[PDB]
Amino acid sequence: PDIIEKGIPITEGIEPLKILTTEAIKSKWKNEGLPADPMSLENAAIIT
Amino acid sequence: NILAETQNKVQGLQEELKVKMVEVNKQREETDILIEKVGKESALAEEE
Amino acid sequence: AELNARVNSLKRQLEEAEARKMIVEQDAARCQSRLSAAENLVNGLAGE
Amino acid sequence: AKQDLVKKQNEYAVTLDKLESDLLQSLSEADPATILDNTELIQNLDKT
Repeated sequence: PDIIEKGIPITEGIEPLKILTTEAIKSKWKNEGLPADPMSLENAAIIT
Repeated sequence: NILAETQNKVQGLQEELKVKMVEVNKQREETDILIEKVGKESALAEEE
Repeated sequence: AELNARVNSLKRQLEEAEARKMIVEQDAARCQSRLSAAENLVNGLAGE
Repeated sequence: AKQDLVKKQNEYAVTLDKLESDLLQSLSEADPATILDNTELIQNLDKT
């Protein structure tokens, strides 16, 4: 919300999942015992 | 910047090619009509 | 004999005029095929 | 279907990226007299 007010030119609808890591690399992690819950993908995007 | 240059060369080689093709068609169409007129005249002279 | 010679000369001129037409027609058909191939390349490079 | 689509979305992106580079080298290398009736350039524009 505070970024929309400041008018910093954010891409409309971005969330940390999509903006940090791609869709190909999420599908790689599905194969290495990362469950599809937001919290584990989020955590996994962070360690990277 | 490469496309724009090649496209401009092509378009010109397109336009000059089309202009020649149109001129040749018109010249063809004229020489047909004259050949047909001479063909009628020749048939009349053949009958005489 | 004069009329027969005139008829033969006219018939030759027509066969020549017909042959020249067929060459102008085939040259026109090639020049139209180039014009279309150029229009394909305009649509090609313009689209890109 | 989603996982087959994601591999195809990734696959097609690489083939288009390859075709993109094969337009830049092909146009620049070929001469303006060859470009008009060149077979490889007509094929790439159809595929792209």
